[PDB]
Amino acid sequence: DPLPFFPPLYLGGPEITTENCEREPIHIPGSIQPHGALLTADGHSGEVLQMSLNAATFLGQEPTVLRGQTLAALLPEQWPALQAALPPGCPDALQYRATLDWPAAGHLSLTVHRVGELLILEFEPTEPHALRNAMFALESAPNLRALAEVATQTVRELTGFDRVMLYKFAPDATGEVIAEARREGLHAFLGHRFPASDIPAQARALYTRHLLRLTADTRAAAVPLDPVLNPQTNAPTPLGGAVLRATSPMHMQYLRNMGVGSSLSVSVVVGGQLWGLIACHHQTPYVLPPDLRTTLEYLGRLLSLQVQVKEALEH
Amino acid sequence: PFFPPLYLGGPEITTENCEREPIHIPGSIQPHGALLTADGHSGEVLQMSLNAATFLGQEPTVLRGQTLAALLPEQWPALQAALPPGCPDALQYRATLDWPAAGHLSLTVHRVGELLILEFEPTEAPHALRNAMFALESAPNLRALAEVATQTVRELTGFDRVMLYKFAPDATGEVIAEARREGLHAFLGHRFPASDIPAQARALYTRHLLRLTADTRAAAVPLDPVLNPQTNAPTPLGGAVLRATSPMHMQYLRNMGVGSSLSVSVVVGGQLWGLIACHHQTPYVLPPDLRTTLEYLGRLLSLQVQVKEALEH
Ligand SMILES: *C/C=C1/C(=C/c2[nH]c(/C=C3[NH+]=C(/C=C4\NC(=O)C(C=C)=C4C)C(C)=C\3CCC(=O)O)c(CCC(=O)O)c2C)NC(=O)[C@H]1C
Ligand SMILES: *C/C=C1/C(=C/c2[nH]c(/C=C3[NH+]=C(/C=C4\NC(=O)C(C=C)=C4C)C(C)=C\3CCC(=O)O)c(CCC(=O)O)c2C)NC(=O)[C@H]1C
Repeated sequence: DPLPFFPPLYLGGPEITTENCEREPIHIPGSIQPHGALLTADGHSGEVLQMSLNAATFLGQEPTVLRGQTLAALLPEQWPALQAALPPGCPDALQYRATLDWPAAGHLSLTVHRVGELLILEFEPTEPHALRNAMFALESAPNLRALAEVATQTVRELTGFDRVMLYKFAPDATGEVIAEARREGLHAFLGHRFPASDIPAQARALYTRHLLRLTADTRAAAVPLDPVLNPQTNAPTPLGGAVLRATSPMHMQYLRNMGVGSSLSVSVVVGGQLWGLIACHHQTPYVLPPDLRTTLEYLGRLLSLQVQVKEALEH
Repeated sequence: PFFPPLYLGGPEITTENCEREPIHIPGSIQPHGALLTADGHSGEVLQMSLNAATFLGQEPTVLRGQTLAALLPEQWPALQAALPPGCPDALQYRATLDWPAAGHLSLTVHRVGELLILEFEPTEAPHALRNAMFALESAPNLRALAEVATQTVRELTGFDRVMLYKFAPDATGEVIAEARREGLHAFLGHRFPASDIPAQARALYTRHLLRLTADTRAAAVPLDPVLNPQTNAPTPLGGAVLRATSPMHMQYLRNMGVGSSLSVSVVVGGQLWGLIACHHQTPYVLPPDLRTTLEYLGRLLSLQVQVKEALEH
């Protein structure tokens, strides 16, 4: 039965069990994963409102100094570019990316998107023809099976992940591993099927709009935003568009129970519906840098197109 | 059918037989790169472009005996695996060579039956592609998508004019969006007949998705031999981007005052929906890595055109 979200934990909401699976508000956890930092800022003035508690250590500045400046002063070269790329009223799915040379922290990748009157800024550390070669190989795959196999093998070669699966949704939202590339010694999940609440309904809707999400370390504690609520609204900060957002502890426990230290996936979206997932597992924690993740994002789109094409060749 | 090519004493092309020109077998290439053909098994260099000596820095005869194994040691096994016998002519493999005579070359290979076609071009060596991809996806409708696409391509390439050209059901064309330098005519809104991109050219554009004329006044460079030794027949160059451009089509770029051109096919439901069409007033060799960006954009636009057309119908 579909039911509306519970309030999050920090607003006195209940804790999450196998009973109320589908009512965790996973998009507003009030916290992020510790391998990057996040700031929120007023979309018109550029006043800095919220920051992750670890921000001082990524950005090399005291909180009170950060919060006491506008983005115009903090990001003089990027602030006008942000404002042109992310105009008021734009969708929350639109992202702008730049690379910064920050004194204390080396090269940072900056990813920005806009939710209403809020700008959300994510900072992460950042670092030949493999993509072009893959694009052509995907297109020349003769059928859906060969496409799925080429796609899994390519992603594994690009990333070094211990396990890469193509996970397809059935009409009842059960899923099934239809191809996989895996490290020697791992057991096969190929052909296994798994029940529909394994990826509950409120996450499949979010996976149709925001096409990539990851857990870099399934044992890492989440880092709170400070303050936790958006001071504009005294309400929760929407983080469904932020790859840094903390992952639910109900999902983190499952990966732990499977022996997974790191988990990523790209959505494959066909005709406006979530067709499947390029799912990746690593047994140890593992951070895939932003520019490599971009390659996977591009492959997500290519695969969406090629899945349509291969399936049309099939009636 | 097709007329024989000129160099096999076929008729010269007119505006009376626009549909029968063998645009795929001209026997020559554009001079900003070099092409070798080679045997699929032996790696034996069978044809070369008369200009190969320039790019490769090799005494002419040296090449036309040697083997790819010898000539490209690191690459030759990769090719063997990347382009297995029986693969499609559409499948391409690329690498960057740090080659003694020329700082860096791009190498592009595909296979047509028993022949490997190798293309060499000068090359080199950020977020504009990722930023463009998200911009295309958030365009609210087909019109805005067209506008974003043309603007994005112009910004990435510096081309004097970038259009989105859309085919009607009878192959009548229509510039539905345009991004252009100040002080050019505006082709926005105009339509042009179905003969302006003939039938056999649209068929090839359905399979091989990117083509360009780098300099509309440059002479083609012959293949030597012109005929493939294997077959004593013309080498199919349809999948080569260095392939010499129809003289009928450069005469039309010249009459328009264009010195450089490039298009990307937008393919939807197995059919040619339209092209991203770029103009430059002067000669312009777009480097391979930037062309790759446009090739990606072509696929992304193909996806988004279907998405956007579905939310009208
Ligand atoms: C009572 C709640 C439950 C629950 C919560 C939950 N699950 C997800 C997301 C995922 N669950 C997946 C399950 C699988 N992992 C595998 O490896 C396989 C098969 C080989 C299956 C069936 C997967 C793949 C996901 C997607 C995440 C990813 O791939 O990286 C969420 C959403 C997480 C978020 O947005 O933060 C939630 C809340 N899962 C359950 O099984 C029940 C106990
Ligand atoms: C007697 C035949 C004619 C002919 C031949 C021809 N045309 C092409 C390909 C193209 N023709 C195009 C025509 C236009 N260029 C424009 O800028 C506009 C409108 C603003 C039109 C209508 C275009 C765009 C192409 C695509 C090629 C490209 O974009 O670079 C070919 C094939 C060339 C090849 O494969 O190398 C041929 C043989 N064109 C005519 O107009 C008639 C007279």
